Order: sequence, then C-alpha cells, then structure tokens
Amino acid sequence: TVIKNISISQLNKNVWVHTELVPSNGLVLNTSKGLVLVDSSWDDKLTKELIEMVEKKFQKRVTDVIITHAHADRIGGIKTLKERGIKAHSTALTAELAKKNGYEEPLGDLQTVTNLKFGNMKVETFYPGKGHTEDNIVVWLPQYNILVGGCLVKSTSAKDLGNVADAYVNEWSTSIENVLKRYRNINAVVPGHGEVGDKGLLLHTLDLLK
Repeated sequence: TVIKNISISQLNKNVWVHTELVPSNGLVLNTSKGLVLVDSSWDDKLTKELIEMVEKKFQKRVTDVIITHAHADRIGGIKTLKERGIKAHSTALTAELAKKNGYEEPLGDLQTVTNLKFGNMKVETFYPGKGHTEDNIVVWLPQYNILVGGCLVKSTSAKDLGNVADAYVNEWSTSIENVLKRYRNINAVVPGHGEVGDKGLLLHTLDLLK
C-alpha cells in the first residue's frame, strides 16, 4: 500500500516509509501506544502535514520522533514537535548542534546504543561514528531487521557522495563498517533519500567513498 498527500508506503503491518519532496525518507511506526516517526520533515510546513496525515489515517497521535541528525533537513520541524508536546529524541551531540545552529533543542537522551520500546514496537538507535555528518545515527527495528540509514546511507540511484561539506569522508567508511558489524542480517535498508533497498546500499555507500 502506497498513500499520497507526501507519500507513505507500507513495509509491513506496523511499519511505513514516509517520503516528502530532493525527496527524503523516514519511518512511521504504528504502535499500540501511538505513532512514532523516525525523522520528521524538511520544515514546519511539511512536518505539520505529515503529522496530520498519519494521525487521521491511523487514528492515533504522534507521540515521539527520533531525529537522526541536526542539519536543517532533519531538525527543521522541531518547533512544531515541541509546541505539540511530541517528544523529540536525539543524541546529546545532535541536540548541541541544533542549539548551536539556532534551532529548538531535541532531548539529547540517546546514547551510543539506546533501546526504546513504544507499546510493542522495539527500536534501537545506534551512533556508528562520523559520516555524512558528525552526529548521524541509524535506527534499527529488531523485530523486522529493518535499518533506517538516514543520510549515512546512499540509495542505488545516488552515483556520487553528494554534498560533503559537513562530512567526514575518512571516518564514513569505518562508520558504515560498524553498522555492518552490528547488524549482520538486514531485511531492508531505508536510505536518507531514494528507494528502499537492502544491505547492498551499505556496500554501495562504501564504494562511493573509494
């Protein structure tokens, strides 16, 4: 099932990919205690629309969002989250960076490895080291072996590294290796931008870094 406006695409019973317009991705987790987003959207305008679409469709509130990095493209809806009482989880580094850059601050509650449970839905967040940004994290759904790569992970259609101004192009390969070492059996990988793939996208990203 794929539902448009913003587009949402069902991966399984409780997991959806959200995509907003170039295009960027995150997840919607339909849990027994509310909806959880892995990343919100580009700005407040799209973040409000995302929230409104999912709350109406799933008939539950968005309770939590996990922010995968501090750059404008992922932090940009933070005002909307905070004023609605939506918990914005992040690492301390992501929160520091957000503040530095003039954004409202997410919680800074995520450690190198954090294990969250939302109703029945298990989520692990992992900081694998620097890459696309200094602070980039990945998000793992161990019940589904689904990895949200964020901007650490490039889609097949990405044929170059894109913008490397805030990137750490040496450490990025080690970071990707750390994800491959931690998650040896992956069913799907959601890149930051582009089509859903598998562990092949991690290998693709390694190649782009050579």
